[PDB]
Amino acid sequence: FVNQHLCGSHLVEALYLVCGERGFFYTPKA
Amino acid sequence: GIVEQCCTSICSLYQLENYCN
Ligand SMILES: Cc1cccc(O)c1
Repeated sequence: FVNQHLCGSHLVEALYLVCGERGFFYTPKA
Repeated sequence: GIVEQCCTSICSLYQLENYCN
């Protein structure tokens, strides 16, 4: 499950650029 | 489900804005 692991690394990075000054919370679930 | 939503199929910047604060 290195695959989801690889994928959330790129997702938090897209989130960092999309949320900007607002932030985001990163839940690997829900 | 961020993962299930975005790791199984590609997410657009626009769906991505929803996990912002
Ligand atoms: C922008 C981005 C990063 C990683 C996975 C995706 O579905 C979308």
